[PDB]
Amino acid sequence: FDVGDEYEIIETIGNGAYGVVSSARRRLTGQQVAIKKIPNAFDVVTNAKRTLRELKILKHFKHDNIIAIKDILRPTVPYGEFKSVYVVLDLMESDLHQIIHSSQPLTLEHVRYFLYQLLRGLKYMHSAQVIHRDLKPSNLLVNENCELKIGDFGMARGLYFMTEYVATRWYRAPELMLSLHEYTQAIDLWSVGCIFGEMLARRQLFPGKNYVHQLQLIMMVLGTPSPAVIQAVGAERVRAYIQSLPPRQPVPWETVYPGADRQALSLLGRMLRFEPSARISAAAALRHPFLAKYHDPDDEPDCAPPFDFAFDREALTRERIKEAIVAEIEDFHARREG
Ligand SMILES: CCOc1cc(N2CCC(O)CC2)ccc1Nc1ncc2c(n1)N(C)c1ccccc1C(=O)N2C
Repeated sequence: FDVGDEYEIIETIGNGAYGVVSSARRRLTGQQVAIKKIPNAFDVVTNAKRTLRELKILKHFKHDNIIAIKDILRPTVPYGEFKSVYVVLDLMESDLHQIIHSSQPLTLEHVRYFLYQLLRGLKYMHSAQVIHRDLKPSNLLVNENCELKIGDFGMARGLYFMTEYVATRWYRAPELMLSLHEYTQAIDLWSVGCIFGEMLARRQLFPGKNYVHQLQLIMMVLGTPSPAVIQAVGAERVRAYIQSLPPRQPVPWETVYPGADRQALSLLGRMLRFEPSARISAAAALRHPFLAKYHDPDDEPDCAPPFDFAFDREALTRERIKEAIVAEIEDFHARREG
C-alpha cells in the first residue's frame, strides 16, 4: 500500500480479481474508511475498462444504499510511473452472505428491511438505466447500524454474445442462461428473488453444480417453461434438453418454503419467473404489502439524468484508458471546489 500521511491502514478485509480492499481511518478527522488499491490498474485492457466503468458509475450515483466514493488519491509519482490507483470508499461491517450464513440473527423483520433497502437502491439504479447484472449476497454490504449498500459495479451494463457467462451461476437469470434476446433491468429482479429466498431459508435457492443442473433445480420449482420461451432459446442443445424432460407444474412457494411468511412468498413469486416481462420491477416491488412498513415514495428517489455507457463501447488502448481514468481523478477533485 501507499496512501501517504492523510490515511492510516488497519487490516485487509477483501480481495478479488481486480481489487484489494482494506480498512483505514483519516488522520485529520479520525473517521473510519475503506481504501481499495487497484494494483497495476493499466496493465490489461479489460481491467482498465472495468476500473473506468466503476469510477464513472459510482461518481454518477448519490444514494444511501449504493456504495459511494469518499476520495480518489491523486498520483504521488510522475504520470509515467503511476501504476496503482487508490479509491477511498464507505466502510461496512460485513456483507449479507456472511450475515445469512452464520449464527447471527435473521428474523423476518431483518429480511423485510434488508430487502426494502436493496430494492430502494435498485429503483434509483434502474431509473438511471444501469443493470447491475451480478447481485448476490456477498455484493450487498452491511454496516453496524443495519444499513445495506450495493457494491461492485464492474459487471454493470446499460440497455453480449456469450450471455450465459454473465454473473455467478446460482443467481444468473434464465434469459442470460438461455440467451432469450431480451436483456433489461429484469435481470436484477431475478437475482433479488434468489437473494430474498436465501434470506427466508438461510440456504441458497438454486445451488447448481453445472449449467444443466442449474436448469434442473429452477425447473423443479417454477415447472417446465412455456413453448413461447422454449422457442426463444438460441442454442439447439439446451432447447433439445428441455423438450426431452417430462411436463411439470409449478410447485407453490407455500410448499417450497413451508414455515415462511405469507406476504413474503407473494412478493417472491412476482420476482422468480421465466419471462422477464412477467417480473415485477423494483419500483412496483417497493409498493408491495410486504414492504408497507418501510415504503415512502418521497424517500425513494429516481436517478436523473441516466448513465451513458457510450464511453465503454469505444475501442481504446491501455494508455488512452489510463488517460481517461486520470481525467476522472482530476474531475472528482475539481467537482469538490464550489
Ligand atoms: C470492517 C470490515 O468489514 C468487512 C468485513 C468482511 N468480512 C471479514 C472476512 C470474512 O471472511 C468475510 C466478511 C467483508 C467486508 C467488510 N466490509 C466492506 N466494506 C466495504 C467494501 C468491502 N467490504 N468490500 C470487500 C466489498 C465487497 C463486495 C462488494 C463491494 C465491496 C466494496 O467496494 N467495499 C468498499
